[PDB]
Amino acid sequence: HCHSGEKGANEYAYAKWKLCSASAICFIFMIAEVVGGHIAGSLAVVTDAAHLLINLTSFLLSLFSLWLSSKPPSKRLTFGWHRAEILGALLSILCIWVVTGVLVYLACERLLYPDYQIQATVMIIVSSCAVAANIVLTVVLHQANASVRAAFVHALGNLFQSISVLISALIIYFKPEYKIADPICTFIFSILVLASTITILKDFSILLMEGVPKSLNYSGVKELILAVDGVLSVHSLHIWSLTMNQVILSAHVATAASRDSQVVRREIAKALSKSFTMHSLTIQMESPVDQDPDCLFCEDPCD
Amino acid sequence: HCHSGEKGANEYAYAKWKLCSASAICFIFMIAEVVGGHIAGSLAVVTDAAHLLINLTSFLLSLFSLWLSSKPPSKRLTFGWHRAEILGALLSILCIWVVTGVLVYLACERLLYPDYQIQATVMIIVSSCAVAANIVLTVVLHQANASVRAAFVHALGNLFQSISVLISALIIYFKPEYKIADPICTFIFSILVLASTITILKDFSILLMEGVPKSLNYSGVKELILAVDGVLSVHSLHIWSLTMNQVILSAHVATAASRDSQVVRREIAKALSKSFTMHSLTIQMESPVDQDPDCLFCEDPCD
Ligand SMILES: [Zn+2]
Ligand SMILES: [Zn+2]
Ligand SMILES: [Zn+2]
Repeated sequence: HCHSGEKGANEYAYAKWKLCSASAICFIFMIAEVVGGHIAGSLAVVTDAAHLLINLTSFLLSLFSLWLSSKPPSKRLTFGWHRAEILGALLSILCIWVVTGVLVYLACERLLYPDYQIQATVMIIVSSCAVAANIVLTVVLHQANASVRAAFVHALGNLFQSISVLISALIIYFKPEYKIADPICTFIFSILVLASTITILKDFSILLMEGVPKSLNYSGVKELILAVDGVLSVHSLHIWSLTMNQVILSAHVATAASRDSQVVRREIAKALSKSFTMHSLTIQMESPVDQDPDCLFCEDPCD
Repeated sequence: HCHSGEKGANEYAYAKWKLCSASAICFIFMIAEVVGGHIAGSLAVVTDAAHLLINLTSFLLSLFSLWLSSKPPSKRLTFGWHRAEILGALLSILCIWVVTGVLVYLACERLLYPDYQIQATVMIIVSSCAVAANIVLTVVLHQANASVRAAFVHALGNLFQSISVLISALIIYFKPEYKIADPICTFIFSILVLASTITILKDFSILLMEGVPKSLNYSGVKELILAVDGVLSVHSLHIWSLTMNQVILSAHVATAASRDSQVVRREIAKALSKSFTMHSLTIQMESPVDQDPDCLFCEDPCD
C-alpha cells in the first residue's frame, strides 16, 4: 500500500522540553541578575543582562518554529509545515551574525574613543556568572533537531562572547596600562562565533537548496537501488530532504519489460526503507525504451 | 521518453542585463555624487551617498545569485543550483529589514538629541537627485525572475526612504519651528518599506517551504489529472516549486488494473505539460489495491 505509519512522535516532545526548560532557565537568570542591578549600581549588569534577553528571544523563537513544524500538511503547503524549523533556525543564525557585527562595531567605537574607564574587578564577577550562566545555558542544549541545534550554536556563541570580557577583564585588572586588549579579544572571539555559525549555515543551506542530505550519499543510493534484480537502469534520481530526518526520494527506473512492474518497485521500496528511513517515494517505473543519447537532461549529476 | 528539451534560456540573459545595467547606473551615480562632495562641503552628500552603495551592493549580490543559479546540477545538489536565487533574494530582503531598523534607530536618536541643525534648502537639492536617481534605479527594475524582483523591492524601498527626507526637508524649510516632523516621516515611510518587504517575504517563504506555487492551485491540479480516462484515484499529490518557474510534481495514481499503465501516465504527462510547463514528474502508477481506511497519511491535504 506504500504508506507505513512512536519513534518520531516522541522526538518533537523531547526538544519541546529541551527548549522550554532552557528558555525558563535563561528567564530566571535574566530576572535575578537584573534585579541585582536596581538594588545596586544601576549601570553594572544591564549591558550583560542585555545579551541574556537576546538568548531568551532566540530560544522562544526556536520553540515557536517547533510549534509551527507541528502543524499538519495543508493544500497550500503540501509536504507540511516542516521546513519552518529550518527557516526559524536560519533566521536565528543570521541574527547571530547581525548581533555580533553590532558588538564588533561597538568594540571599534570603544577603540576610537579610549576615553572610558571601568573598575576591572567588579567587571570580573559580573563576567563570571555570565560565563557560568552560559555554561549552563549551553550544556542543556548539548546535542539533532534543527531547532535545538540552532539554539545550541546560538548559546555556545554567547559563551565565547561571554568570556570575551572575562579573559579581557583579567588582562585589564592585572595591567591597566594596556587598556586596548579588550577590543582585540572581542575581535578574535567574534571570529570564533562566526566560524561555528559558518558550519551550521553551510549545513542548512545545503538543506534549503534541495541538496541530498549529509546522512546519505547519491552514488551509494544508485548502487543500493541498482543492486535489485529486475532493474536495468535508473535515471533522474533526485533525493532532497525536509528539515533533518524526513528524507524524500524520487526516481525513474527502467526494468525488464516483460517483467511484472509493481513487484519490482515494491522490492525497491523495501530495499530503500531497509537501508534508511524515508518520508515518501515516487518511483516512476518507466519501460525498457529510453532515448539514451537524448537523456542528457537525466544522464547523471555531473559533479 | 519523458524528457523534453529557447524560451527559458533567454530569460537568464535578460535579467543579467537588467541587473548589470542597473548596477552600473548606480555605480555612475554614486561616483559622481560622491566626487561632488570632496570638491564642496565634505559632510553634504556622504550620508545620502551611503545608501547608494547599499543599493549597488544588493544589485551585485542579486547578480551573484543569478550566476550561481546558472551552475549545473551536481551529485550533492541534485535538482541544480536554482534556489540560490531565492536564497540571495531572502538575504537581500532581510538586509533591507536590518538597514531600515538601523535608520529608524538613528531617527529615534536624532529625536532624543534635538541638538542638531541642518540648512533646510541645500538639504533639498541633495534629496531631489536621490529621489530622481532612485526613480531611475527603480524604473529599470520594473518587473519576474526572483533575482530582479528582489532588486526592485530593494530599490523601490529606497525611493520611499529617499523622499522621506525631501518631504521632510520642505516641512523643515517652510517652518523650522517644528524640527520634529522628520523622525515621524522616517517612521511612517520605513513602515511602507516594511509592507512591501512583507509581500515579497510571504511569497518567497511559501516557496522555500515546498508550498505549491501561487501560479497554480492544488484542487485544480487534482481535477485536471482525474479528468483523464484510465485513472480512478489520485493520492499523495505533492507539487512544490524551484525558484519561480520550475514547478515540480509527484503523484501516486490508481488506474484500471487490467489497463496498460504506461499509456495512462503518458497521457497524464501530456495533460499536465499541456496545462502548464513543468520541470519534472514522477507519477508512481500504483495499482487498484490500496488500503483506503489506512491512507490517512495520504488521505488528502486537510486545509
Ligand atoms: Zn533522459
Ligand atoms: Zn501511494
Ligand atoms: Zn495511503
